[PDB]
Amino acid sequence: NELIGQTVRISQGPYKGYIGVVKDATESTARVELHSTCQTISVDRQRLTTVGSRRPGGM
Amino acid sequence: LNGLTDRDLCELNECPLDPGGYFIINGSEKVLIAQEKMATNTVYVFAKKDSKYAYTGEC
Amino acid sequence: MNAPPAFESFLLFEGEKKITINKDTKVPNACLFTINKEDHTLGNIIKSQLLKDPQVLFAGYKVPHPLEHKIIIRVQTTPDYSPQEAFTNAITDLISELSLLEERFRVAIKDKQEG
Amino acid sequence: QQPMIYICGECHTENEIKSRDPIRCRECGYRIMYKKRTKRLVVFDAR
Amino acid sequence: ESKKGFDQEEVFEKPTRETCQGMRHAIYDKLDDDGLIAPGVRVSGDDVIIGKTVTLTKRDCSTFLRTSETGIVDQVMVTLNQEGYKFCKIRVRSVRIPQIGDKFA
Amino acid sequence: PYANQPTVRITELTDENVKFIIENTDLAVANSIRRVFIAEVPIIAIDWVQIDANSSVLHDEFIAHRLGLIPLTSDDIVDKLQYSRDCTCEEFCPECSVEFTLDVRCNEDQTRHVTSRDLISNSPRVIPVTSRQDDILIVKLRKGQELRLRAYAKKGFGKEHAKWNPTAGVAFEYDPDNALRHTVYPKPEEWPKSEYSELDEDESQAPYDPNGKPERFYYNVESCGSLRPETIVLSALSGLKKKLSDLQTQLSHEIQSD
Amino acid sequence: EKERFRKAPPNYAMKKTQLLKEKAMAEDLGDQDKAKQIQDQLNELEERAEALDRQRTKNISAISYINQRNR
Amino acid sequence: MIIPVRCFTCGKIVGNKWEAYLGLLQAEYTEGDALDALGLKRYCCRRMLLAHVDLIEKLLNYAPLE
RNA sequence: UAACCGGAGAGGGAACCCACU
Ligand SMILES: [Zn+2]
Ligand SMILES: [Zn+2]
Ligand SMILES: [Zn+2]
Repeated sequence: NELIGQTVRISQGPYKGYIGVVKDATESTARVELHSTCQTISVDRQRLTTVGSRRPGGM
Repeated sequence: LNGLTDRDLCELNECPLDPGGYFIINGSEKVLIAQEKMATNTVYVFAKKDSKYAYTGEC
Repeated sequence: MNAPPAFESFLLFEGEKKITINKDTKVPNACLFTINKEDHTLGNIIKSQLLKDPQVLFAGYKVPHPLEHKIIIRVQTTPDYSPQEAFTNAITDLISELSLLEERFRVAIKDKQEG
Repeated sequence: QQPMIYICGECHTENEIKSRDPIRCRECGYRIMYKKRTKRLVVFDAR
Repeated sequence: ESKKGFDQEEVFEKPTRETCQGMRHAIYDKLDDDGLIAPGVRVSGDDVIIGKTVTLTKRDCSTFLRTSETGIVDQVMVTLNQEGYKFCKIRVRSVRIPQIGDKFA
Repeated sequence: PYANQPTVRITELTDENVKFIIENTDLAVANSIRRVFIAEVPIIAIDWVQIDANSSVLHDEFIAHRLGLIPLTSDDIVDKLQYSRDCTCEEFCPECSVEFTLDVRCNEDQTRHVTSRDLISNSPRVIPVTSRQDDILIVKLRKGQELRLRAYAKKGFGKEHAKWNPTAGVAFEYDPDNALRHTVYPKPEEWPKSEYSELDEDESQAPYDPNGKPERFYYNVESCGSLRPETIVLSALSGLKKKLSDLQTQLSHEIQSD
Repeated sequence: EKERFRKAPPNYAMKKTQLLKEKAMAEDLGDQDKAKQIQDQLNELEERAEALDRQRTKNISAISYINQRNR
Repeated sequence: MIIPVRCFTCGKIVGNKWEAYLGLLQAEYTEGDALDALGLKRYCCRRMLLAHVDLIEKLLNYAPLE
C-alpha cells in the first residue's frame, strides 16, 4: 500500500516513543513490528509518524 | 593448533579451553564414539541352554 | 510473544471503568465493588478499614485471578447504613490517617536532622 | 551510488565489492569477510 | 549460489515484483541490493533473509526466516566454498527473558 | 468506626537508609506502605536507547539493559516531570524526559572501562549517582571498539519494570517476640533473638497475649541512590494517599450516576 | 603490490606469519635460511608479546595477580 | 560475563564493586572481610560478588583489530 | 465551458542420530 514497509514511530498512547516497521496497514490501523520486543502490535494509523531511514550526499 | 600457546590460540580466534578430539568434516565438528566389542584372542566358555549344546568354547 | 505489556497492570484501557458497584441479591444490604487495575495494595487497606466500622457486617476482598488486574470487594452492612457509604467512609478516614502519618513523619525527620 | 562495503576478516579493512566480484580482501588476501552494520534506526527499550 | 545447469543459475539479488516471477508476499526491501540482510536489522517470521533468484524470467528462490522466530540480525559473513561459489552465513540473535513455561532444573 | 492515629519515631537516619517505627496502626496499612515503597514511587530511569555504533563484545540489548539499571538521581525533578505517555508532545520533551549521551572510543592500548562517568546528561540535576566510590561499569572496550548511543530517561515506577524501584531492601517487621503467636516455633529456643526483642536472654518467646493486635511496625528503608531514603517514604505516603483520592473520585461518580 | 611496501606484522598477520615462518624454516635444509628464520621469529615473538602485555597492561593484569594469589 | 548492575534479589547496586573487591583481595583482605568492607551485608548481595565469574576478560582477548 | 491507472497461494520427496514426556 502506501506506508507498508516503512519505519514509523508510535507517538501517542501507551507505546509512545517505540520504533518499528509497518507490516500491514489498512485505512484505519496498521500492524507495527516492534523493534525491541518480539511482537507485532496493531496500532491506530494516526498514532504513528513516519521516521524514515535514508542517506544523503550519494557521491 | 598444537603445542601452541595461549595467545596464539586466541589470535587464531580459538578458545584455549577447547579440548580438541573432534574432526571438522565439511565444517561440522564430528566426534568418534568409542565402540566396545569382545576381547579377541581369548577363550570364553559360555553355556547356551537354548540349543543342542551344553557348552561352547568361543575364541 | 504472548507476554502482556507491563503497563497493563495499572493503565486503564478505553472503556474500562475504574470502579463498578453491583447490588448483591442473596443477602440484603450487600454490594460488590469491582475495582479495575488494582491489587492487594489498595484492596487490603480498605478491607481492614471497613472491619473497624461497627456497622459493617461483612467485608472482604478477593483477586479472582493474578494474571488479571481486578479485585472485588464485598461489603454488607446493617440496614440503616448502605455499603456505598461504608466504602466511602472507609476511604475518607484512610486518607485522613495517611495524611496525618505524613505530617508526623515529616516533623520527625526535621527533628532528627540536627536535633 | 553505494558500493556494498565489506570488512575483511583478518585485515579489518573496508573493501568495496560490487556484484560479479571475487570476495577477496584488497590486501593480504582473505576469503572470509563480513558486512557492516545497518544504517537504519536501532532503538531499544532499556528493559 | 550455484550453476544449476546450462540455463539455470542462482545469484544473490534483490528480487523485484517485475522480473522475478515466483515471489513472496513479503517485504523485500529489508535486504539491501546485495541481496543480503545487514546486521542490526530486526526481522520476524517469514521475512526474507537472503534474496536469491534462479533463472528460468527469474524465479524467486530466496530463503526466509523460520516462522515465528523473530530476532535481530547479528552478523552476516560472505565467502566462497570449496567450489568457489559465494556462500554466506547469517546469524540472527534473539533475547529470551524467562517467561512462564520455561523449564528450570 | 474511624481512623487511627499513628505515631512515627525515626531511630536512625543516614543518607543511605532510615529506620523508623510506626505505632498504632493496622497491619494492613503498615504493610501496604511497605508495598508502595517497592512498586509505586516514581523515579527517573533510562528507558529509550538509540544505538549508533556498538562494537563492544556485548550485545546491543545487553548494553541497553545495563543502562536502564543505572540509577539516576531523581530528587526534585521527578515530581515535576510528566509521564511520557501523558506529555502532549511528539518525540520527547525537556518536560517529560532527560536526555543522555555516551560516546566512547578506545584508542589507547589498555582496555577502557566505560563507566557511568561517560553518560553525559543534559540536565545538571538528573545525573547518574556520581556526585559525592567507583562507578557502574557498563562495558570494557578493547583497542578500536566503540560505543555511541543516546538515551532518554523518563519517569516511572517499579510496578512496570524493576529498574524504577527506588529501594535496596525494605525490612519490615512487627512483634519481635512471638507475643501474638503469629508464628509457631516447634522449638522456640533454637531461634535467635530479633534485633528489637525487648526480652532477656533467659526466656525464648514472650508469653502468649490473647487479646492483641499488631502495632509497632519496624521499618528499615534502604535507598539505591536514586531518591533519599526519607524521600522514598514521604513519597510513598503521598502516592498511596493519591491512589485513594482517585478511587474516591471515581466512586462518587459511580454512586451519583446510579 | 600492496604487501610489498606494507609490513607483514601489521597487524593481524602476526600469528599466521609465525607459523608460516616456522614452516619456511622447517622446509629448508640450508642452515642460513633456518638461522635467518629463527632470528626473525624470535624478534616477531618479542614484538608481539610486548604488544600483548601492553594491551593487557591494565585491568587484566590486575585480575591475573588476584587469581595467582587466590589459589 | 560482566558484573551485574544490581543484585537480582535485593536491588542494590553491585556494579561498582567488582574492581574494588578485586583490589581488596589483591591487597590482603580475606574474601569475607572484603565483602563487608564494601558494605554488602545481606547474603543475597554477597553472592553476586562471590559467585561472579568474569568472562569479558576472556572475550576481550579476541581483538577485532590490533 | 473539463477530470489518467486494476495483476495475486504460493511450495518439495526420501533416509539417519540427538533429545523431550
Ligand atoms: Zn584477499
Ligand atoms: Zn514531552
Ligand atoms: Zn541483594
